[PDB]
Amino acid sequence: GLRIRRPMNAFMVWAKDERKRLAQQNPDLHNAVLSKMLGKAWKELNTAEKRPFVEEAERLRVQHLRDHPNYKYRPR
DNA sequence: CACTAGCATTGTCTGGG
DNA sequence: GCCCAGACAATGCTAG
Repeated sequence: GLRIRRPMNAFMVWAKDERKRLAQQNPDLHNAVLSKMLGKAWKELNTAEKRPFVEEAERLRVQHLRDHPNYKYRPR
């Protein structure tokens, strides 16, 4: 199989569909601009709106420990 | 034809101080 | 065990 990647955090879990939606609504905007828009929109969400994505990121974090128990993040 | 780095974001994590 | 500076998770075009 392929290399093991980091699990997605709450913002990244949410950004998957939202980036797609923004891209389709604004097909002239590059991903850098979309990212700036996504950052602001994520910050605008209230706690209740963020909750499912926060919860799903934690599930992904725990599952990553199960599927890849000896994984160690080694940046450079 | 094929590859590669860069861009931007939030949140999590690293090594070394 | 916090600080510092930064990598890297997804995305997909741009351009070399």
